[PDB]
Amino acid sequence: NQYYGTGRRKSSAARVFIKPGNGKIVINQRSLEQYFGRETARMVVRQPLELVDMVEKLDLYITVKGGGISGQAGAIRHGITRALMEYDESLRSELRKAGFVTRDARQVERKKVGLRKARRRPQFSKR
Amino acid sequence: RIRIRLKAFDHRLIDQATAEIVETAKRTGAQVRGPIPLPTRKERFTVLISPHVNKDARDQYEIRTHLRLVDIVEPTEKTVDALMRLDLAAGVDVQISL
Amino acid sequence: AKQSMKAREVKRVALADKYFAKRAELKAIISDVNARWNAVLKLQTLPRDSSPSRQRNRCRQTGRPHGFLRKFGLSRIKVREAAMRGEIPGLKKASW
Amino acid sequence: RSLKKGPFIDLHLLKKVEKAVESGDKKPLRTWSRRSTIFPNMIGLTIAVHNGRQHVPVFVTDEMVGHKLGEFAPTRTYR
Amino acid sequence: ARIAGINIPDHKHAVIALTSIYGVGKTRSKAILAAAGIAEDVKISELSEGQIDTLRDEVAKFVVEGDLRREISMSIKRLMDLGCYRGLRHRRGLPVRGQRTKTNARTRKGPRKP
Amino acid sequence: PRRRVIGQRKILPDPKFGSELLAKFVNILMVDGKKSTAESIVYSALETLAQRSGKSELEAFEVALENVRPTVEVKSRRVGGSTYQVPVEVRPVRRNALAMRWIVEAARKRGDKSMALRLANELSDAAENKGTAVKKREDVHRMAEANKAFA
Amino acid sequence: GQKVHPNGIRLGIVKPWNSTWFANTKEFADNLDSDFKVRQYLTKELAKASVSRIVIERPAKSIRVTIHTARPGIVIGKKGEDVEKLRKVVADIAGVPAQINIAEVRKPELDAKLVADSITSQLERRVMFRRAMKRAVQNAMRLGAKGIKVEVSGRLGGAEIARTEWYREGRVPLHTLRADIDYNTSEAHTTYGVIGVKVWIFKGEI
RNA sequence: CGGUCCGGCCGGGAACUCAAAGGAGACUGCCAGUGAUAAACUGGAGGAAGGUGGGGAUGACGUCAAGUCAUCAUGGCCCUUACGACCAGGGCUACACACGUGCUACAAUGGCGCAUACAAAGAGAAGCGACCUCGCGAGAGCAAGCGGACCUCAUAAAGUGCGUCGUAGUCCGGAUUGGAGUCUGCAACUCGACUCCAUGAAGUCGGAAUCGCUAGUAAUCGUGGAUCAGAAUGCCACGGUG
Ligand SMILES: [Mg+2]
Ligand SMILES: [Mg+2]
Ligand SMILES: [Mg+2]
Ligand SMILES: [Mg+2]
Ligand SMILES: [Mg+2]
Ligand SMILES: [Mg+2]
Repeated sequence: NQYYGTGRRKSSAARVFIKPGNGKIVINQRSLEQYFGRETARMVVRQPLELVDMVEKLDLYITVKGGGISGQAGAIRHGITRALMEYDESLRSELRKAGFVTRDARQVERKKVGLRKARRRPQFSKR
Repeated sequence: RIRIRLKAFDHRLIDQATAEIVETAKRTGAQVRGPIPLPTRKERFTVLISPHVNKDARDQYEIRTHLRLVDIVEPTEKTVDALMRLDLAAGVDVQISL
Repeated sequence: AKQSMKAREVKRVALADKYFAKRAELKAIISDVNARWNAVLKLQTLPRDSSPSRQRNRCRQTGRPHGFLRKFGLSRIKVREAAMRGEIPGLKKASW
Repeated sequence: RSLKKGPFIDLHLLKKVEKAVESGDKKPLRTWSRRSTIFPNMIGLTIAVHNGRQHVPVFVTDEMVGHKLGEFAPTRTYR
Repeated sequence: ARIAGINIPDHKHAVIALTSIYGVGKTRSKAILAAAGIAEDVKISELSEGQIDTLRDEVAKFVVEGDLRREISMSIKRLMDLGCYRGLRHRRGLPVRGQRTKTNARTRKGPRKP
Repeated sequence: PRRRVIGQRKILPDPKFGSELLAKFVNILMVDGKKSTAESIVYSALETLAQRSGKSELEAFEVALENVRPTVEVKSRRVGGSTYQVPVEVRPVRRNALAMRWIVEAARKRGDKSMALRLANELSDAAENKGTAVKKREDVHRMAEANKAFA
Repeated sequence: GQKVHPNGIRLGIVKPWNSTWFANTKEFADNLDSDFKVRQYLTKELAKASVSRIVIERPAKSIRVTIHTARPGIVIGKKGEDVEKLRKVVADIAGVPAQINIAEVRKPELDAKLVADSITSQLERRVMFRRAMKRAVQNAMRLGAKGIKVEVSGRLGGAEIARTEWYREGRVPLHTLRADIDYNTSEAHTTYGVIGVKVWIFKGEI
């Protein structure tokens, strides 16, 4: 069968599929390198496979929409680590100390009437 | 085959006068592809709250417009004759055609 | 907002349709690539107030021509003054 | 610089510009038609353009053609 | 390396050197070098004279340098001579094209003192 | 800071090294929220430096950074109609951060070409302590040890 | 001024909507004028009819309008007449056909609008404002009313300086969303000014 | 999974993303420490979320005879063949200046050229307007779909890859002016916005003084909307990187 695990981060939604095969990655029907596996998050995608050996052990096919570079990136990171419950909840405990388990609840702060943007306050006159 | 888009400003009223229809289908007729939600259109308006000056003022309003889909598959003279005249619940736009 | 200046807009809104959209239609095809007989952009000497771009848009209830809104046909004041009393269906103070 | 497909002038003024040919010129013509593009058929006239308070006399010249009458009728009395 | 106008420019890419002319912006300067079999960025360090005069004549077509400045100052003077509004503006050292004068008219007005 | 004391958030390590310090550095240099380019500028300078010293890579930074590193600074007091500006002992955590900021901010004021070149040339300049940055040391150490009577 | 409208704030919950139909951008406005035009004619014809609150829904190319009055008999009239005459006009105003109900007002001293309007007819009638507020509040807590406050202001009794004089009694938490709060306004056109009346009535919990 | 014109496109599938209704969940509750054995605070565990989790809405009695008779309403006062009313043209866009708020820059953390990867939120029938065609261009001709998770407004820009420039008043910067055009509008002189060609100020980091922001913020990059025939560097809103 398959081992699913959604996972998301800031407007981004990334679904991960885990099957035991090889250290290749099928993100949006293209290579890890064919997307952003070298940019401002070269390997935040590989991370979930740090203390949980890989190299060529298990293979994974991933889709993702919304957000931008590092957002989709982190999203996937999370989704992987969640689909990675497959082996057991025995590893999803030191994966915690890695922080990969936590949904980064940080969102774009809204703009607010009276301000130039979110927090930024229209400079006011001397006195 | 028979598709009805529902809309109104009260959610816990639209899905109610919707379940009226779904049940009134899977009682008489049959099939029906459930109550599909769809996306809500929220048109917001923001206006100044002071009659003179003060722009930091302002009040922010919105009008949420919720939808439902319906979609009944077996047009049975009995169910198609059930929808009609047993419609009620005003303040709900219903559309059957295209 | 000053009766007179109000009736003016009614006369304008009337003219807008007595003539324009009607006999004014003859300028769309009349005065564009259909080639010239000049009496074309000439007959454009009708009332004056006879034109949509000459209407203003006034708070349907007061007349205040500022702070207006297309959805409701009113200006921010009376719009809120009504919104806070039901009056405007579906409309309530939002947040997010 | 604007009009594209056909220059513009007011009718009343145009009439004042034709009538003032086969009946010879005369004193200043008075229009408020600061909106009109000058025609060659105006040259050697005396058309007086309203500028807010009054109508200034303007002598249609060899090549004041593609311009408007309002151009020669300053309105703000600066200084 | 004067060419068409007495200006003697070089030591950079051709497309860019050509811009010294008082009458060629990127566009003209494109239609120029691209109308000779010359390249975008070939310096003058390789461009033999006989490869330069095929240019000199390509630029001989459109008014530039002296003749241009003349033409323009002329048009302006024409404005003034009429007595319109753009004219009264050129003559009155103020912004022609409508810009506010209540403030910020410094380019057409000159640094302030009073 | 008036009531609710804290600590300080911490950051992922250097994506291309694994160090906290360096990442801190890139942030220090980053701007307009440009990480992609910032790090590209940092590594290139640490690279040209790297070879130009031959002296390893990791500690090419460490050494030159050990020169800017301060020991004492000054906190203004303004007590009674007088500024009475007292010297204080800088903590071993800020120290490094300041040195980093004087380096970055120094190369920033250099008249070279690439910010990478400017950087490297400041870095190596400090390796032989004679830069702007090191002078900032030979400045804050001047200010204290003078007001040092305010211990 | 720093108070949020106690009615409009509750709308989402615990409070209805005196206009409850649905329309699209296209004629939402043309409908709004109609709406706040028939209340215009209606609160004029039935002012002595102790009208508390008119309501409107537009059931598909048609309009309903339920009039909440405290003296329904007088609005209904002899065998339907008083509502009959209304049918017509209202229908020739909205542009469509029009039913028209008449919800009774169970105990009117609990209706903010009718309390206020009373306190107004009083001032116009030339009674001591203090007395009016007092009575209102009293014989309002008389029959339930977890809380209440009336506040009438401006040229009270007829001074050159303007006052506000309020009178709270019982419990009134404007800050609680889930609380039932009826609030209203009524202008008094006094023979020398215009005194503003506002009233809050607190009816309870969830 | 099955058909394949590599398109979720045809069955179909109802898992998943998502959509929107109803729910659960976090409470100092537990472990420990400090603390008067209390309140709390600190740290830890689990946990998507720890100590109001993030952001909103919500603004007490009152203060300044603060602001609004021009939104509306209204006591009083005043003109009423005029302070009312219709029309045309102009002015609200003036310019020796001074102040506030902002936009755009002085540049290689970039300018330019080509290729190219990832959003969010919204608007739309007197409307949004594909495609194709014509123009270097703004646009124009002909014309489908869509009253809208279907169609269109849109083709994100920072970014990333290569090539160029090598610190120059420059290949930055774009003011100002000349010439010629487009569109909306009865009409663009006063006074529209945009495009094509040329034109290239001041500016190389800003005295005294002074403002904003404590986390997905500041900084920075683009997107949409309201008013609107047609004038956004403003306003309201949206997400990128951080
Ligand atoms: Mg009036
Ligand atoms: Mg208009
Ligand atoms: Mg509260
Ligand atoms: Mg006051
Ligand atoms: Mg440039
Ligand atoms: Mg704070």
